[PDB]
Amino acid sequence: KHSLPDLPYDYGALEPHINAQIMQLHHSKHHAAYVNNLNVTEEKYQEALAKGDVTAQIALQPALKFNGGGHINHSIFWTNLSPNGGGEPKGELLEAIKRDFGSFDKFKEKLTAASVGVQGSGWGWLGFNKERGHLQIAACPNQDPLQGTTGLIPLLGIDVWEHAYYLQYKNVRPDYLKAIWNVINWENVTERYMACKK
Amino acid sequence: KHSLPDLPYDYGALEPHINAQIMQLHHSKHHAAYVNNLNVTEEKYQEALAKGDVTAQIALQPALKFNGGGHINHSIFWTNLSPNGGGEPKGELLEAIKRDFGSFDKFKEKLTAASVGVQGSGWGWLGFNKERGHLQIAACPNQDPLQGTTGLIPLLGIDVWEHAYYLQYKNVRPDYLKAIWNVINWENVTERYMACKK
Amino acid sequence: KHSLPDLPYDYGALEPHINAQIMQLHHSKHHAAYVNNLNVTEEKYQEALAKGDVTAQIALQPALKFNGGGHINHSIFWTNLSPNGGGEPKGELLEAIKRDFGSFDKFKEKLTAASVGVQGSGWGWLGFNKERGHLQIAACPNQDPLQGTTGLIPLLGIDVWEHAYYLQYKNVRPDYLKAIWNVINWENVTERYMACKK
Amino acid sequence: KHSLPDLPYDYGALEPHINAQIMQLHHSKHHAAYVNNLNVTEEKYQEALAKGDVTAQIALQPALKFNGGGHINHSIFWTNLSPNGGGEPKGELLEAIKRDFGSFDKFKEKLTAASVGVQGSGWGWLGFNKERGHLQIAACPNQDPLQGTTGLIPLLGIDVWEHAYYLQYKNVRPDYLKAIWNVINWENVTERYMACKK
Ligand SMILES: [Mn+2]
Ligand SMILES: [Mn+2]
Ligand SMILES: [Mn+2]
Ligand SMILES: [Mn+2]
Repeated sequence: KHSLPDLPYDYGALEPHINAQIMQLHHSKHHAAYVNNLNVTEEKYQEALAKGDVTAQIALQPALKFNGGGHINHSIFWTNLSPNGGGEPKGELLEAIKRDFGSFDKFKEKLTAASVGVQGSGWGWLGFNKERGHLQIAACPNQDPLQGTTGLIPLLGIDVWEHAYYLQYKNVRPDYLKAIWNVINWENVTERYMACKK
Repeated sequence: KHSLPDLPYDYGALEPHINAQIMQLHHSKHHAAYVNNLNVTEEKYQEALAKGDVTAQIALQPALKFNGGGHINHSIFWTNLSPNGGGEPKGELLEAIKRDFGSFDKFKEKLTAASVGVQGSGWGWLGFNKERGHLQIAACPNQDPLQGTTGLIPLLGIDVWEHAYYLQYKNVRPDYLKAIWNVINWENVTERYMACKK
Repeated sequence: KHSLPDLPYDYGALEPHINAQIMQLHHSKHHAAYVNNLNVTEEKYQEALAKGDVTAQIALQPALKFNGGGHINHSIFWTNLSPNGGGEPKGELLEAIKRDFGSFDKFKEKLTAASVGVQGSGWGWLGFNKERGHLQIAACPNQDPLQGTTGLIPLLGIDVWEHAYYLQYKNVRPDYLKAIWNVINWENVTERYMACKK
Repeated sequence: KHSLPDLPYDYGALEPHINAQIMQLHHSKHHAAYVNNLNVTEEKYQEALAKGDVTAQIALQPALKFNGGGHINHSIFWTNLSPNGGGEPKGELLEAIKRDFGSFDKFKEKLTAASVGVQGSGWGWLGFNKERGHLQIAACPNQDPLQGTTGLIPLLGIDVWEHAYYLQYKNVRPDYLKAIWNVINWENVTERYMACKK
């Protein structure tokens, strides 16, 4: 059984880019629902697997994918954001961005374009293609995890679900992205790239 | 080139079930963006078709589907809601609900379950299966139109996109559905069933 | 661990509608591969679930769905076909077809149209919608099981995968369907409807 | 209105890797059906677009995608195969394979794995990611074109549809791939890379 990961920072840490209400509602309601439904799906699905009902497993596949992907995506998202984060990434990760996207601003605009291009709910991901050994930009609809679906190891995540920004930015998602670029925890992305690149 | 259909009722007509801010933002921003992107996609796609580029047409298919389905779905949605609407449908449509779902409350709970079951963005639809000649409950993700995709002629539509209810009901979609059941324009659904059943 | 179900009839029973080579290759190779890959996916996926890796489970979901659906679909398919089968279904199932499709020939042409309409690999299904309590015609791509995906309890199945008919009928699938209508085991479909309707 | 492209080589040119029957049936039946259905879909869809029926366009989208993608994919496939082709690619394309996949044999095994991994019908593609400027391996189900869907400009294509190999290799697709590696027209792939890389 999974558990809800506590935020490393208080709800009002992301002022004013993300107001306290959005963080509070997001974490305490949407991620909590994801983890609770994940636990329910896990217990039902495990008893189905023990019974040996393939039809039941295939029926439960969408719910398990949705809840587990939501949990994983939001767990990555919370770590990816810091009150102290933002600005310009440093170290080998910056060089990787330079050699894969030409410049950091080009990476910013490409990730912003990918995030806005998500029709409906979804996620915009910066991930390390380990087999090819280079950074990539992806967009995954709904709560589809990056590593589970595409195989790319996730480094940076942007939640373009409407619950992430509607209470503050209404329909202008580009403003939400421009703001969230100020709270990215580039140190955590550096740790993820170090652990992934290795 | 398509145009944005004006609301038959003012923005504050749906008080208090749907506050004025949600109706105003929805109609003036989301549907306007859908119709504008639909016009852009139509002109680009028509010049591509005249040129005879199948690859360009297949590339433009997702954008055309998204924008056109959004326009159609919201155009149906605005007519489906009335300040005077709500309560209990009358006439042959009520008998059709009785003979297809057992009772009107059973239809209400089935449509509510279908609408809540939409993972992410989507739409919950009551539609007349014309070939089989009976009412059906469907759920279509994102802005997929009912008639275009499933072939069911749409009668009643519920927008479970987060922009439809987040500013008022936050994460509890069931409360949004319970409220929207008070503003359903059953007379327009009766007209749609008469024109469809015929 | 699952096992390959033996055919109730020998390979050459379906002469001349389905030649012995197609039945032999189908059962001994395609279904055997499905069940073997299903066993492998089950063991890998069960150890992943015991470990508690949601990402691994979501990664293994497509393979499990493909193999398990192939196994279930072919297990239903083998029972649905009999050397003695064919002709005109008798009993309450015939009345159900009459009241849901108008006539048996209308059901035949509707199921044939659904089977031919499958773009690529897939399956054409006659299934009892238990909640609505009436027969329905569905088409499921690749090896997607009917009950697992759509919830319809499967009664009759038609494999429109190219391995089912290419060695004999080449590209004309309609001839394959017209032939397979002579070997349908309507008694087994009657048993399935009795067990389902109940 | 599109037309069926004639084969640059006679039907029996690919002996013994691809027998004359497979080439004859493939080109004269499957691709002919694709182009005919593409013409029908184009005329219906163009009159729908002129009428201004978005629902009709969205309904016709799947058929247009299927037929047009089939036509494009098979038109690329016929050029990609030559009686004189096979062996080891020469020139800058070989260096591109070396720098993107490590060695030519690694590219061969990766493309073979991608082609076999296609569950059901599909296509395995070697394509130049123009934005990132490097070669990539992709798999597209059914008749989905590479450039239309993923944006990768197609260079080499492998038809893993069962009509491509079932009459000769039955269920062992790996043998079909090992054989088709002897008839790849690397000169045409070099031309495609030159025109794409530019
Ligand atoms: Mn979220
Ligand atoms: Mn809406
Ligand atoms: Mn089969
Ligand atoms: Mn082909």
